[PDB]
Amino acid sequence: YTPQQRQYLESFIEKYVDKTKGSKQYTDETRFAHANNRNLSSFRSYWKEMVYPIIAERSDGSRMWDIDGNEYIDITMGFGVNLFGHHPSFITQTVVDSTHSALPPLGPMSNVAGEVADRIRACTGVERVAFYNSGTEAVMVALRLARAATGRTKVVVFAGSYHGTFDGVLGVANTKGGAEPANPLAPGIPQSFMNDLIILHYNHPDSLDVIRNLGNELAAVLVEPVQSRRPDLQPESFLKELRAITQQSGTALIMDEIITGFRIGLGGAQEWFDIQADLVTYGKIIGGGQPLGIVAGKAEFMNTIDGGTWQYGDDSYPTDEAKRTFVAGTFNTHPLTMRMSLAVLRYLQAEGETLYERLNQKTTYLVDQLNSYFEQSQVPIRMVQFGSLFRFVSSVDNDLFFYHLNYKGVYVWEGRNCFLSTAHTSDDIAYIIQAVQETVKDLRRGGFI
Amino acid sequence: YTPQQRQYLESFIEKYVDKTKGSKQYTDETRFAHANNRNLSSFRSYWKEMVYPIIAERSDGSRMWDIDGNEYIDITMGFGVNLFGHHPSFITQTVVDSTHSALPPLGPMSNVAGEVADRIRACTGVERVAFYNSGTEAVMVALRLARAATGRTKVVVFAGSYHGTFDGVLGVANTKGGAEPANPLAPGIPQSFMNDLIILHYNHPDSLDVIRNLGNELAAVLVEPVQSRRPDLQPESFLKELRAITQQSGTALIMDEIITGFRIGLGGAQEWFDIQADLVTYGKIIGGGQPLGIVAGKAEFMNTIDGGTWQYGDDSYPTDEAKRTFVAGTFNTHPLTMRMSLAVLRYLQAEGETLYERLNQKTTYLVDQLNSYFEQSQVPIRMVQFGSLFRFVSSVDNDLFFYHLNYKGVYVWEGRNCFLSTAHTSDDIAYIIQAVQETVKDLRRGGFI
Ligand SMILES: *Cc1c(COP(=O)(O)O)cnc(C)c1O
Ligand SMILES: *Cc1c(COP(=O)(O)O)cnc(C)c1O
Repeated sequence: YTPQQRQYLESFIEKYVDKTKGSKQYTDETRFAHANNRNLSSFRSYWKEMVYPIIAERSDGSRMWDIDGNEYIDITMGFGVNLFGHHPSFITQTVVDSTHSALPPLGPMSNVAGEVADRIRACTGVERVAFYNSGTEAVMVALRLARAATGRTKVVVFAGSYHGTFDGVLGVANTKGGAEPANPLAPGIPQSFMNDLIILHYNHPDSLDVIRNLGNELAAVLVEPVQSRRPDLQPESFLKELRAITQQSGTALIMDEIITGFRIGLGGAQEWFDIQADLVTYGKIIGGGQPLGIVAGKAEFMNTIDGGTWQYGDDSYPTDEAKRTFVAGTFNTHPLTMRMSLAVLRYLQAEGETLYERLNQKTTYLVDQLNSYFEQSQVPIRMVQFGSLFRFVSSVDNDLFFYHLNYKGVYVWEGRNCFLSTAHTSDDIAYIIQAVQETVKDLRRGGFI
Repeated sequence: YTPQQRQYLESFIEKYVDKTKGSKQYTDETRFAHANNRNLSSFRSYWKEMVYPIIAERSDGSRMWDIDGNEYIDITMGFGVNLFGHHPSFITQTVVDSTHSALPPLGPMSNVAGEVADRIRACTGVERVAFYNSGTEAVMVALRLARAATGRTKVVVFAGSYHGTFDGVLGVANTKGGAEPANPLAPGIPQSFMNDLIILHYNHPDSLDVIRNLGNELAAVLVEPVQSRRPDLQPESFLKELRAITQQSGTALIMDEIITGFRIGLGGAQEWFDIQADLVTYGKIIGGGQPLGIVAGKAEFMNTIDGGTWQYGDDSYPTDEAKRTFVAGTFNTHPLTMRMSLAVLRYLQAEGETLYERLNQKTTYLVDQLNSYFEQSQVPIRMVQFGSLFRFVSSVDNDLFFYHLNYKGVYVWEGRNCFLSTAHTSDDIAYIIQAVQETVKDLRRGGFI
């Protein structure tokens, strides 16, 4: 740092820590007892004094309040969960109803999950629907179903995708590239968990050749249709060709829609690109704020959950029993979660396409205004977008930029996926725009352009 | 079947189906759209007309009502989640509080997880606590932490244990026993996920020899201290030796307390056997009815989550950073879940040891009564027990026996782990005994002894 930059940083740190001193003290006091990876976010030794997560006390609509009483316009929105803002009326009413109703328990099967599955079919075109406890679990199950249905083991995923924390997806590409096995992402992940994993470049044509030439050996291609980390990469022709290749080879095309599902539109990315996957994973929005992961798709693959359907009154039996895999789960189809998922689906189906048109348009406005400002002021920042997911792209110190946004009342978690919600008003969008402009001005004054 | 047995079975199926015809119809009408392995429970082609799960509509205390309006004394209790029965007052109050408080959102870190971790440390003696979304996730993380801390890969589990649905624990012992690699439990689980897994006999003294002769090669021994499947096997000496062995070899002892934790007593199986593991997994009870899985244990192993603890005001830093692994999770430390967990811990800590003494004594009474009845009536059935967990062991057709119990209004899920709760009354226990005795008398009269 130049002296001018050092002087600015020291003054900013003092004001930042004073504003969020309670989050700092809570983090330091609980760090040992409560082990959490997020207590390392953007750690650097020379500014370790402002390296701590923001601790929340309250939320409502587009707003979050921290334990220092600071108010934020929230563009984290529960990592993408809170499409409708915090505590939408129909979610709150669902919880209120559950306190008065002698809610059925875990143990017996759910009396609501059937209608949830029906409405997911109506919204998305999937054939069969299964319920688990996180997006991570849903991805793990989806891979198992593809392998069980096909009798194969090898799976392709794309570099820069995120698919949860199942060890079988936690790899990085081989030194030699191609169809060679992955290496572990981190300590504690054994090489054996990488032997059936292949990581390829997304939207590189030669990846389509590797997959084509791998052919009948691949149990699945697992794709994040729009990768959250690069919202602007929307490779329709790559995805359509991937669909044609895997269909011909009998390989499961698994689309990870844990973010794009129920966000870009009611039918998710499948509907946006008009591509029907074999298996899809859903999560985040679809639980209504409750934890949820879903695997859904074509019977040819989903039959490995129950061995396939059959009827009463005849001699039918599960015809896919020889390919049925092992699945389970204590908290599957939780009674409150199923009622919240039902409330989300009821609301989305009643509100119709205009909900998404208005929300996507509101995000396009935010992205367009900021990109014009960056161009007008010659700032090396750019907004990228897919629907109501958006991100900042910059060569300025990203960590320093986001500390300013958070300081100015715009809450951005460390992973930096940003979302608008149906609860974000015109006033809120203007506030975000102003906070970004003041941040550019401040960093310019500090010598950080 | 003899004609006596055949006619009895035909009559039983007719009355069973008539009593639960709504659950049959709901299962039939939702089977395709809602894919769920539990729909295959106790399938046999010759009695398929009564093959369907019970669909629940209501619950309260020790009771559950199905969608036909039939009332049950529930001894499934959420697969062991519901230590206090359904809707204990302090849990309902937590849900009520959450609807009028503007709960903090997902996104920012939790303002309550510190106290939850502190109380778990006070209850169990663990040093550090981390929160994930299912017991399955907790076990998967715990294995990763042990592998990261030790730099080793191979893990021992014991046959007949259950540790969730992470593919890395879903194996059967090698056809040659001993220290050979496991094989997949089911289709869809690749052999690569088995190569770092070893499956040994539980409580056989030679299993400790095989572990001994493996030396420093094991990242961990994962043990279900009492296996849910065999509650009577409580091998204290075997566990004490297993602790001493792994301690000397620097191998992680991971105790899976997802069932025994907070059930046998406040400190779990660790407190019952007076053994301190390196890592422990909790789940089920500790979420208060919300989904939850926890990995906790000694800093030497838990430090792989955040790199180890540090302080503001000095030059300290994460000192285990080279061994830090990868963990994440959208729904970690969910605001409602953390508050329910806090409510469970506060209630347990206030109520004290007599809560467990009464509940364990109640279960012992039920077990002793039934075993006395079986002995006096010369019936080949026995009860086994660990605390408030109990199971039936019988050479009589188990599925037929349990169809009778369910028909008589005692709810037993297909997995047959049974539980009492603090809500089971004197009337409830007597009705459970009566249902079992009538079941034996009906079966004897039908020719099934
Ligand atoms: C968040 C996410 C996951 C993992 O979901 P969890 O519920 O956090 O396990 C997987 N895939 C994608 C695309 C996601 O955005
Ligand atoms: C239920 C259970 C698990 C898995 O827990 P889920 O929350 O269902 O994933 C793991 N281990 C043991 C001992 C259990 O009883």
